[PDB]
Amino acid sequence: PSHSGAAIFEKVSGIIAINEDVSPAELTWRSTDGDKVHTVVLSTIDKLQATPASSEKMMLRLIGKVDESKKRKDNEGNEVVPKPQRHMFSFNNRTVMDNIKMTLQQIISRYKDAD
Amino acid sequence: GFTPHDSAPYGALDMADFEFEQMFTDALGIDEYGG
Repeated sequence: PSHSGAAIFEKVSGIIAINEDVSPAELTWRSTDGDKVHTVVLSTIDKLQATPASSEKMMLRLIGKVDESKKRKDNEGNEVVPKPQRHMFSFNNRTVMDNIKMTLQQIISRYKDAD
Repeated sequence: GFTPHDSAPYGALDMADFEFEQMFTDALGIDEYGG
């Protein structure tokens, strides 16, 4: 389960599944059994934030990448990017966080290295 | 065919993300030293 684990999303007990096999490499999460779903792709998120090891909260949030230096123009010339959109969810296992964190760390690093 | 009938992204307001984002701001000291 290096790319799979159980984490609470949107404050609703559920499970996560990483799709590192796919080119775009994304993380898909669904409720424990609430016919719910939540999927995020690095293409929109280029950063992940997790808690420290000494901590016991086991949780990480992913950023929806910003164009601080990639913003687009419109007409005013200021050329700015809309307000970024990030997501945050909590874990419920020691390996679940590290297994995926170690996964996202690579993918993020991949999409972070390209830019 | 499938059009959104109900959707209010700005309907679930919560100040938890603020205090939660604080504990969620750079919580890793494995930076520097290479890339």
